[PDB]
Amino acid sequence: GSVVIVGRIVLSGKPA
Amino acid sequence: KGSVVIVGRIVLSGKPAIIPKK
Amino acid sequence: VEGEVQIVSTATQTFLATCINGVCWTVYHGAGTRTIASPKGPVIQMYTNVDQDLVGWPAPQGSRSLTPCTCGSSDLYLVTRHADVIPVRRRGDSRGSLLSPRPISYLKGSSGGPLLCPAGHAVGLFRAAVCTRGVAKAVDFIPVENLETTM
Amino acid sequence: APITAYAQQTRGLLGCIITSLTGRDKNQVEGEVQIVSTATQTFLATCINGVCWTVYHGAGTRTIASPKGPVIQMYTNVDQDLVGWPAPQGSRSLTPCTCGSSDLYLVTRHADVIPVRRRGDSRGSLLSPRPISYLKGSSGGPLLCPAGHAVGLFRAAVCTRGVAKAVDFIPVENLETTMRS
Ligand SMILES: *[C@@](=O)([C]([C][C]1[C][C][C]1)[N]C(=O)[C]1[C]2[C]([C]N1C(=O)[C]([N]C(=O)OC([C])([C])[C])[C]1[C][C][C][C][C]1)C2([C])[C])C([N])=O
Ligand SMILES: [Zn+2]
Ligand SMILES: [Zn+2]
Repeated sequence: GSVVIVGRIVLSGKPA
Repeated sequence: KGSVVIVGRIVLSGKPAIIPKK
Repeated sequence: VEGEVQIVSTATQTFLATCINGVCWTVYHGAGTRTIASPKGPVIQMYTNVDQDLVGWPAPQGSRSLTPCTCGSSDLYLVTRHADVIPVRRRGDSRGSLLSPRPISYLKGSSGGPLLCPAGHAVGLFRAAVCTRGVAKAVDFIPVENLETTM
Repeated sequence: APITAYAQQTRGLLGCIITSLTGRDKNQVEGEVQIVSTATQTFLATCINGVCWTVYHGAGTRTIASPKGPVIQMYTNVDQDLVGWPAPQGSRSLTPCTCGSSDLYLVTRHADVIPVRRRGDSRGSLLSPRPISYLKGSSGGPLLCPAGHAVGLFRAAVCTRGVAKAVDFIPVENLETTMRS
């Protein structure tokens, strides 16, 4: 069973 | 001479955020 | 927009991974020796360090790397899976105390997340919360050096 | 809260030129630091306390393009190497440092924040030296204290063999002195 990416966080808060 | 022109910006006020999925 | 932190999950649980120097790092106790998913299929770990509780795969798509800390500050900031920032006081090589203890539920699912310095550079990876009666007052962490060395 | 930053290009080469000549910029402004250009060069301008400051060696005596046409500088100090225009509508200002910290963080035009140790009123050494090509375009950018307040503005690199080991900056004190003169 693989580890799946379910989301991401941008530390600078860069929108778009 | 010509004016100084803003060609971009650097934002320091942003805080960590979960990137919204589109 | 690319993220330095990936919110990842296995069939058992959810945690975080942090991309530092081209590698997507996370806690071995969460990922084990599993491969990470990709549009071209499972990619295997590049580093597996059971002792240091560290695993690493090549950084995935939509990610950007974090720069390791070199200012040696003791004012750290833990980023949670909810994007919450928690100031932590570094107490040692791999330990730090929350400036304001929080319920363990608040830090739940953040292992693998980054411990940042005042410049937003990686000081280490959140290994485990150190709690007393369901209250996290401190945290264990894998120093970036360990990562830098493993590579 | 740690210092994190991000950059966004709002305009291209050809649009920059036209805007330079017309002096009328209709683009929306956001942010504390503006990436700025002249037909000659590109650098940075930092908004501190309602005023958008930059290096005289970059802006010279030029006006800044705005939505109402060109805007004359409010302050100019060839000696302090500073110029300032009213902060664009939409921007956010930083506030001067008061904590007297000696651990500073320089924000580059690439939105990277690098640690510098203060070695005097206008100098600081890079904890991690970088080639000067990396610092290119960052003149006028802010040097922040750990709390994110303006300590100074990047002015020049202290390099040898093409590597910058220290940075020369204009302390936020010269700004007040300039506004006073
Ligand atoms: C800024 O205007 C640039 C940013 C530098 C960092 C590398 C490019 N700043 C300058 O060009 C300044 C302007 C001119 C000379 N400058 C320097 O940074 C030079 N250093 C220097 O003079 O150092 C001392 C000894 C005075 C501290 C370097 C030297 C190496 C070659 C590049 C220039 C002065 C000081 C008016 C921008 N456009 O990004
Ligand atoms: Zn640091
Ligand atoms: Zn300060």
